[PDB]
Amino acid sequence: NRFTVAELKQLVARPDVVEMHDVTAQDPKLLVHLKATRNSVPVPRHWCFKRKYLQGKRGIEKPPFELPDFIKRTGIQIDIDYQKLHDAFFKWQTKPKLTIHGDLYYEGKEFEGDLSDELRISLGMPVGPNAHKVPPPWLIAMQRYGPPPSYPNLKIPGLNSPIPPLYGDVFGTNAAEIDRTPWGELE
Amino acid sequence: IFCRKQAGVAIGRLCEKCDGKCVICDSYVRPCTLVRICDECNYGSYQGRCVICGGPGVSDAYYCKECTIQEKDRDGCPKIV
Amino acid sequence: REQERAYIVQLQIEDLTRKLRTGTREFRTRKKLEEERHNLITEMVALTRVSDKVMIPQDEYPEINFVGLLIGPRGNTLKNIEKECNAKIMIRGKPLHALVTANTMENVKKAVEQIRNILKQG
Amino acid sequence: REAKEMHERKRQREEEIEAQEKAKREREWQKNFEESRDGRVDSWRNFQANTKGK
Amino acid sequence: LLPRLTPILKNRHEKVQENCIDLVGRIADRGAEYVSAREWMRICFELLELLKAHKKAIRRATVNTFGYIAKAIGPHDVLATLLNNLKVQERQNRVCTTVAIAIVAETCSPFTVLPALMNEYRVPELNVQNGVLKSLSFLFEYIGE
Amino acid sequence: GHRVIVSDVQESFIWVRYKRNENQLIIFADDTYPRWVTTASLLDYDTVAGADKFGNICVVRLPPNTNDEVDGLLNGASQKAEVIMNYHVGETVLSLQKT
Amino acid sequence: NKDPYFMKNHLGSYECKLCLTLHNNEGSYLAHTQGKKHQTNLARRAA
Amino acid sequence: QDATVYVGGLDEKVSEPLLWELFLQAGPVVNTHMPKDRVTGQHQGYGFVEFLSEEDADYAIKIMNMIKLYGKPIRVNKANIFIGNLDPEIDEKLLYDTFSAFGVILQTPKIMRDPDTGNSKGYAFINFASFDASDAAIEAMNGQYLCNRPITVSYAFKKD
RNA sequence: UGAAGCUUUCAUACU
Ligand SMILES: CO[C@@]1(C)C[C@@](C)(O)[C@H](O)[C@@H](/C=C\C(C)=C\C[C@H]2O[C@@H](C)[C@H](NC(=O)/C=C\[C@@H](C)OC(C)=O)C[C@@H]2C)O1
Ligand SMILES: [Zn+2]
Ligand SMILES: [Zn+2]
Ligand SMILES: [Zn+2]
Ligand SMILES: [Zn+2]
Repeated sequence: NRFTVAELKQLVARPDVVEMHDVTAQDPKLLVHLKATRNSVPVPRHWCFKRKYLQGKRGIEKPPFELPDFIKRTGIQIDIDYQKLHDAFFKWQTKPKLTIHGDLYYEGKEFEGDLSDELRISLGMPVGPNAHKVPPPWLIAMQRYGPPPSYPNLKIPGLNSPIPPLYGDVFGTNAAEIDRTPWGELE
Repeated sequence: IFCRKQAGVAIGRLCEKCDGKCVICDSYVRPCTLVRICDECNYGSYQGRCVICGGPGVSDAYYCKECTIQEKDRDGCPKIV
Repeated sequence: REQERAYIVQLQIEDLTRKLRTGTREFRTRKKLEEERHNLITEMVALTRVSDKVMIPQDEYPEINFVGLLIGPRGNTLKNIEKECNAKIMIRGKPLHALVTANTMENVKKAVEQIRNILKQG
Repeated sequence: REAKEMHERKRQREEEIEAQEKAKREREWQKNFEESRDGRVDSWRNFQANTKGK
Repeated sequence: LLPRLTPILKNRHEKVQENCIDLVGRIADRGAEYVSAREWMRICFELLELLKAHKKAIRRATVNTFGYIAKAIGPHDVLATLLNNLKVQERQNRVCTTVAIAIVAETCSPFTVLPALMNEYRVPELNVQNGVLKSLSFLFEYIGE
Repeated sequence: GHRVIVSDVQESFIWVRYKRNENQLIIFADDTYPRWVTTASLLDYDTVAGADKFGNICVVRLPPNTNDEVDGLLNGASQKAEVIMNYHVGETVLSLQKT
Repeated sequence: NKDPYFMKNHLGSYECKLCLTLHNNEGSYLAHTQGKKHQTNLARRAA
Repeated sequence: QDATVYVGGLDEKVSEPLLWELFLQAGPVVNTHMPKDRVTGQHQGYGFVEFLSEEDADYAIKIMNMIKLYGKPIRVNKANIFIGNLDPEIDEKLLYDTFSAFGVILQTPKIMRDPDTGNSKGYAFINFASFDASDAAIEAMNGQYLCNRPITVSYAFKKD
C-alpha cells in the first residue's frame, strides 16, 4: 500500500527531485512538492552516512592559514608605523570571495588576442614597435589560411587591424558587432 | 528548571555573588531590561531574594542586551526552581 | 649464556631497586644499590663533563617550593628533563642551586633553559 | 645499534647548538625591543595626535 | 608618587584596591609622560589578576584603568606580552588575558590588534588554534557594534 | 528599453529579455524571496523598487557583469538578484514614483 | 621516520596517510606500524 | 578526443590557465588538463586542451603547430636506432622524409607515445637498411639542429 | 581508486 519510485514519478510535476527513500514517507506527495519549492536548500546529505560528519580523510596536509594580501603587505614578521596600519587596513580593505545562499559545503568540496608579459618574454617575442609589422608566429598561419571561424570578431594587426592596434602586450582586440548610471550613490 | 509562570510587579533580585550577569544566558556584558518575577516566587519570606540562589538579594536582576533583543524577557518568571 | 646473564642481572637490579626503595640516608642507600646494579650490568654485558650552576631564588621567595616543582612526583619531572636533555641534574645548597652536568655544552644549556623556565613559571 | 646511536648523537649535538642560538637570539631580540622602546612609544603618541587632529 | 603607590596595589582591602586602581588610572591618563613606561607594563600585568575579582566594582575600575594604561603606553608591546601570556598559563588567567586583549582592541581600534592576532593563528599546533578561536569569540562578543 | 520586469503575485520579480531578431522572451534573472508585490518602480537600468501587501518597501539591484546574452540552482533562474534595501512602513503602499 | 606515509599536519599531530590514522606521539605510530592494519596496507601497496 | 587537442613541448613557464589563454584566440577552449608526474610533481611537457567544437581544435592544431612557446617547441595535434629529445611537431612521414637524406629506410618508423595522452612520449625508434646509414646517422644526425629541439641518435643494441 | 562502523580488559591524551 505504498508507491513505487516509477509510479510516484508519474504523478509529480517534477520527477527528478524524487529519490530512493521518498516513497517511504508518511506523505510523499507533500514531501516532493516541498522539495520543488522555488527556494529551500535541501538536507545536509550526510544524514544517512554512518561516518557521521567531516573527518574521513587525514591524508591532506594543510599549510598555516595564509594572511590577507594587505595584512601580509604590512610587513608583520624594530620600528612600527601605526598610520600605515590604519590607512592600509581601511584604504587597502578588499572583499573576499563570498558564496550564494543556495550553495552548501561538503567534506570533499574544499578540493574539487592578449598575452602575458612573462610568456612573451620566455617565448622570445620582442615588444611592439611604433610603426612596423611584428606579428606573432601564430599570425602567419592566420594570414595564409584565413581568419578563424570560431572567433570571427577577433582583430589582428596586419590583417584586420592597422599597424599604428598594437600597444604593449596587446596583440589583438575583440570587436563585437542606456543611462547606466546608478540612481542613489554618494558623491 | 525555570519557574516560567506569567509574572507581575515584583522586581527580581541578585545576590552579591552574581551581581550583574544575565539570569537567562549568564553573561558578563551590557544589562538592558529589569527582571520581573511571578507573585508566588516573591510571596512571604521569598521577597527580595536572589533569582538564582534564593539567598539575600543586593541588586536588581537584569536581562542582558542579547536576551532582550531575542525577546527572551517575555517568556515568564525566570526564578530557578 | 646471554639470557642467563640477563636473568641474573635483572634479579640484581630488582634487589638493588628494593634496597633503594626500602632504605638523605635514603638517597645514599639508593645510590649505593644503583652503583652495585651498574657494576653487575657492566659485568653481565662483558659476559669532559661540562657542569653549570643554576641559582634558585629561595631567599627572595621563601613561600615557593622550587625543589618540589623541579623534582615533581616520584622525581618524574627531574628524570624527564634529565632524559630529554641527556644531562644529570643535582639540587645542592641550603645557596640553593641546581648543578647541571652533561657530555656537551649544548645539552647543559638546554637543561639550564628548561630549569629557568620552570623557576619563572613558579 | 651503535651506528644508529652515533648518528642520533650528531643530530642531538646539532639540536643543542640550535637551542643555544635560540636562547641567545631571544635575549638579543628583547634588548633590541627595549632599546627601540622609547622611539616606538613616541611614534604611537604621534599617531594618536595625528588621528585626533584628522 | 607613583612608585610609592605601586606596592599598595597588592593590598587585599576592597576600598583600598579600588581607590588605588582609580588613582593609577588617572595618573596614566593625564601624567603618562613622567613615568618611564616599563612600570606601566608591570602595573597592567599586575592588574590582569584583578579581572577575576568577585566584586563588580573592582572589575569595573580594573577595566577602566586597563583601558587608560593601554591608551597611554600603546597597543604593540602590551599586545605582544598578552599573547605570550595567553600561550603559557592556566585556564582562568588565559580567560582574563582574552578579556584584556578585547579591552586593548576596543580602546585602540581593532585595526591595531587584528593583524598580530591573526599572525598567531599561523602557528602549527593544536590547542593553539582553539585558543585563537576562543579569543575571537570573546572579542566579537565584547566589541559588539 | 532592452529588458522587461515582471511582478508575480507571490514571487517578487522576474527579469526577461526580448530577442528582437530571434523573436524570443527569455528569463535571465529572478529573486530569492517570496514577495506579495502590489506595485513596482524602475530606478535605473539595473534596480527596481517594490512594495508589498504587508506594508514593506524593498529595492533590488542586479549584480555586476551578468551576461545580458542568454541562449536554476534553487528551482529558479540561474542568476539571482541582491536585496539592497528593506523597510517596514506600517501601511500598504500602492504607488511608487521617482520625481 | 623516512617513510612517506608518516607526516605532520597543520595542527602538529602525527598522521599516517597509508592507514588514515592519527597518533599522539612517535611511539603510538611505531606501535601502529607493527599492527595488523599497517602491515595489510603495505601488503596491498606491495602489489 | 576529437574536440580536444593534445599539446606537446611545454616548458616550466607554461601553466594550465596559460595554455587556455593562449588557445582562446584560436577557439573556445573549455578546459585545460596537465598530467602531473609522480617523482617531480610537475608537468611533463604534454597537456590537453578540450574545446567546444572540432573546428576550433583543427584551427588550433593548424595555427599553433611548431611554435616557439616559452623557449620550447610547442605543437598541437589531434588527440636499430633510438632517437631521443625529438620535437612533437614532426610525424612519422616527416621523420621518414628527414631520415631519407642520410640513408634508406627499411620501413615506416614508429614513435613512442604516452599511455595517458597518446600524442608524443619523447623517444622514437627507427631502423635503417644497412649499418652504413646507422653510422651516418650516429655521425651526422646524432647532434643535428632539429626544429628547436636537440635530438640524440644512438644504437639500440650493440654487441662487444 | 573508494565504503574503517560496533564493543572492551586495553593503553594514551583533553576536560
Ligand atoms: C565560582 O563562582 C562563580 C563561578 C559562580 C558565582 C555566580 O556564584 C560567582 O558569583 C561567580 C563570580 C565570579 C566569576 C568568576 C564569575 C563572573 C566573572 O568571572 C570572570 C572570571 C570573568 N571575567 C571576565 O569577565 C573577563 C573580563 C572581566 C574584566 O569582565 C569584563 C566585563 O571584562 C567573567 C565574569 C565577569 O563565579
Ligand atoms: Zn515564579
Ligand atoms: Zn544568588
Ligand atoms: Zn541574557
Ligand atoms: Zn599507519
